[PDB]
Amino acid sequence: RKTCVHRLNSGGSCGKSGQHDCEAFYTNKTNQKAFYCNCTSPFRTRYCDCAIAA
Amino acid sequence: AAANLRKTCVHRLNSGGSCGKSGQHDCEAFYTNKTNQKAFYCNCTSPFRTRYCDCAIA
Amino acid sequence: AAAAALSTLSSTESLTISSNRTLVSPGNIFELGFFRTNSRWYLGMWYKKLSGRTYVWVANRDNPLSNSIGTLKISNMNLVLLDHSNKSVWSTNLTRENVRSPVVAELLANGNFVVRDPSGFLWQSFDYPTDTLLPEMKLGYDLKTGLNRFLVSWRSSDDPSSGDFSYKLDIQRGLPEFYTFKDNTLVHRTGPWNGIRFSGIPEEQQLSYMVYNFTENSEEVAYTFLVTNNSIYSRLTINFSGFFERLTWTPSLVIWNPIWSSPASFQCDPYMICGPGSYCDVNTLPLCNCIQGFKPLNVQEWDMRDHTRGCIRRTRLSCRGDGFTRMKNMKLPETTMATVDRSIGVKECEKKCLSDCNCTAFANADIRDGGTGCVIWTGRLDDMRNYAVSGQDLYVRLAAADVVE
Amino acid sequence: AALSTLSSTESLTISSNRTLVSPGNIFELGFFRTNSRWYLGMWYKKLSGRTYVWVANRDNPLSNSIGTLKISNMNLVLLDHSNKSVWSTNLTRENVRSPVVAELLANGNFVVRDPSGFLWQSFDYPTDTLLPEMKLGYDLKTGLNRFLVSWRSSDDPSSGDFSYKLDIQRGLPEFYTFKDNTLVHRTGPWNGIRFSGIPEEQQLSYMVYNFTENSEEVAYTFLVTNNSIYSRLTINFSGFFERLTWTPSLVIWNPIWSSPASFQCDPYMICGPGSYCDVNTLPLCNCIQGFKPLNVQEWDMRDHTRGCIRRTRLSCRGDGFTRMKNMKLPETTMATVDRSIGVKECEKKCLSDCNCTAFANADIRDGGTGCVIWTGRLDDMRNYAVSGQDLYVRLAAADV
Ligand SMILES: *[C@@H]1O[C@H](CO)[C@@H](O)[C@H](O)[C@H]1NC(C)=O
Ligand SMILES: *[C@@H]1O[C@H](CO)[C@@H](O)[C@H](O)[C@H]1NC(C)=O
Repeated sequence: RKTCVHRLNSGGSCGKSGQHDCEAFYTNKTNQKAFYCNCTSPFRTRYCDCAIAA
Repeated sequence: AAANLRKTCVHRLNSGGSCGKSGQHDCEAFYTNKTNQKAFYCNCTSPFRTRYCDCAIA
Repeated sequence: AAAAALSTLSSTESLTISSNRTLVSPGNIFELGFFRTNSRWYLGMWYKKLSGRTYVWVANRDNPLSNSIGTLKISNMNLVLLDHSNKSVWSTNLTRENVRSPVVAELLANGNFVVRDPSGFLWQSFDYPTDTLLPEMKLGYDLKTGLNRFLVSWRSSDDPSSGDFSYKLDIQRGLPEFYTFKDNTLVHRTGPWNGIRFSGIPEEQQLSYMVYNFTENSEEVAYTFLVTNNSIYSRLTINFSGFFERLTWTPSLVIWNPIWSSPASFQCDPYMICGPGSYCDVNTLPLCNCIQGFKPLNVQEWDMRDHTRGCIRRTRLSCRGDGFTRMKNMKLPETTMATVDRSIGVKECEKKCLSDCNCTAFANADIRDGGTGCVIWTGRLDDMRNYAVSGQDLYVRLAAADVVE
Repeated sequence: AALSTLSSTESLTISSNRTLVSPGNIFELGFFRTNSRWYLGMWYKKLSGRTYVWVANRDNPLSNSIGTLKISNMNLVLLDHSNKSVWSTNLTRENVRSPVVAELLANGNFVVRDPSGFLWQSFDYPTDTLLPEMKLGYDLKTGLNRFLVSWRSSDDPSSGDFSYKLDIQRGLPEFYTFKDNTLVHRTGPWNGIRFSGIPEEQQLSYMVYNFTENSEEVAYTFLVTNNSIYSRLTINFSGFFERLTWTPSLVIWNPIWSSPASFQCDPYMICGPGSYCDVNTLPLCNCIQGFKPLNVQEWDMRDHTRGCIRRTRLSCRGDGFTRMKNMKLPETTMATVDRSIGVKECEKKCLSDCNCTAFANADIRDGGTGCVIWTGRLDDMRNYAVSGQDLYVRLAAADV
């Protein structure tokens, strides 16, 4: 119990749907589903922080 | 009386950094330091991590 | 049946906000209709199949509909956008007065939103870009008509009205060069075509799905790309922060992937970060390097990395007997005071340059085939930088004593 | 009575305009207003354009023009209009004696002291800026990590999203930039001329620096060696850690360098495992010699997320190495270091360890000394045109 982070970064930005985009990106890359994903976007780069166990 | 005025010109001073809280006056001081004269005024803008001074001169 | 969207708007029909109707291009890539942002309503175009909305075109960006009431229709053979008080907020301003019936508005497969006659196109969105160049769109001049088609950024992420940044071709100089302006301030110079690529954007290159070209003929001076795989979306957009970028939708990333971004380097790409007669190099310190044969105009400033005044020749020129230093891998300097003769070559260019006591530098105009054409500069050399792996030769004139063989 | 001292009977108030001034007149400490709020802070006295290099109560602003800084009950405290404490030093001692004195030292250190010594120091609580003589990194005696947190914006000095911090629980101490909890850029290890991910930093005619790694501290410090020159390191609101030197002829704080320097290759892991970023190639991400993309279809569309893997399985005994040039060393989370042995001895040790995937010198001075060994995937790599360092990555003999 209590979550861990899976980290996926690439060029570009969050946009208005970063969280959902990140969550899809995670699924495509792992064949699993995350609890949720945070997205932030400085330095012309999209940073997905995906909550996984653990 | 009614003679043609002197044509207005723009002088450009660009460098790394930003405008800040007093970009216009900084640019103007920068201009004076570079030319030993005074500009009418200076506009300052700051994209691309660069301070662009646009100086109105005769 | 008839639930699904059409690609046509006839003279008797209309599109309204309250109806939620849209137009969809044949091939289903683009969708045109009303959308809401920043408390204002707009007519616009986006990619139909992407859940995240990407607006590639806005009709009335500086003329917002005040509220949820809006009506697009043909009026007196003209496309018009009416607000809640039946007042026109936007319209195509016709290029003919003897337009014949039937007049039809139509969204094409390539995203061109077009008003046409039985006689042909009367108006095209392709001629009035917002912040984005689509495949088949022309960026630059239509010479017969004087129309310069250029890009203007959204003011912000939410506000589509005309931003501070524009990306435009300027032909009032030796060579056509693209520039980025912030209002009236010249902030980045893409520079001339070379002609594989533009001098100041070395990342642009042919891809498995797109090819591009620059046409400079009697009819036009313009840039165009085509995407050769219909299922792939690529575009060029100047974003609200002033970066001109190629973006390609990449499914495996679930993102608009930036193939390149310009300016690429805060260090060397901003317009004139180094003064005259010097050049910027990302791998040296200071960034600004005096041209071979030149010295700093103010050394104390130069050592403090104040490069504003630039550099000057160590030795006065004597015209006859002068030589050249060959600079490598260069972004050619700004061509305001430059001339071009594309029909002659490098040797003929040196001769012409030598013979002219005002010529301070020369270069090829085209890099294909081992290089052709002649470009000649007079006066100060501005906005130079080099590259590790791209760019071009530039020969800068020096007095005999300062030449290396 | 000093211009740099505040006794228990004295005070600074907003309305009195009273300030503290450092010996030698470089710094001034007092109240200033921004974003409609009042703050106690420190700036360069002799510069007309104001540069706040330290703010005491950045997350606890005074709402109005009434404020008082003073020693109260042997404590430094900031009182609002209703004589209520809005900020204070929460003291580290129990038997403090009089006189308790607040004092601004020549180096801009704002200090609360006893007859027995320092009780509190601003140098232990930086804002967004490292000044000369300040320590960036760990105090091992106390376990306190001194790090930088940016202003939220140009006008709002409250704790922004960006922090610049040292982490030492790994092979070598490494600096990182975080945006909230997100790891956004990795400055990396000391080499020890410079840090791996900031190639522009170098000794200057007016400043020298070093990285001390001993029993008492793991921290970075620079000194400015010309008293008439101001230089500083600041992480700005946009998240760039920069060296700034005030240059009169430019009338500006001149950026000597800015990190991250390239949006293309510097962001944390823009390229996947077993690959590296190169600003002069297309794609930006290049498989390591002897490696191939894990997913070709993604790789061709410049999706480099999955990275690369070895073309040929390792056989431990008999394996070789490919020598990568001009590299930013990969993250050293799963790395070990042996400073006593050298490159030759390091390779052997690596060869003999079947879990070892790469190695490098720990210091680049003097032709290189020391041994650094990695296991597992190599992450967050990029190269440079003219800087960086040799890295040896393990391959099966056939690919060597
Ligand atoms: C997501 O964001 C929230 C809000 O700041 C934070 O508490 C949480 O730790 C984040 N999760 C991850 C995976 O970083
Ligand atoms: C400065 O900005 C003003 C105000 O917007 C503008 O009208 C003017 O043309 C600019 N002047 C220069 C020298 O660019």
